[PDB]
Amino acid sequence: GMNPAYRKAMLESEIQKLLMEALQQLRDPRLKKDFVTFSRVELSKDKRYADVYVSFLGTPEERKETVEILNRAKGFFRTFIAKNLRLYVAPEIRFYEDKGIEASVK
Repeated sequence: GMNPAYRKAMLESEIQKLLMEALQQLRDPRLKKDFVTFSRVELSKDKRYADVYVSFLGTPEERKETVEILNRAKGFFRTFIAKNLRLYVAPEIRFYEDKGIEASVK
């Protein structure tokens, strides 16, 4: 096309589908998967962290609840990526309720 690549967004798009297949196989206590997606994914400088933007299709009050269910499910997600991604350990999959907002990291 007309724009840069740098092996960033392509890799994040590879991780994007992985997390969705994992979600379809998560089963969960009560996550209405029909009312969510994982759209934006952005990995860190040294790819040691992986920021996953979760867009719930409920109210914002409900949307918050889903993030703790996701953060419980972290190990199930991250182990699946360690099947596919040839590296020793995998990034910290930090789930967020779709918050691209420049100020913080923590």
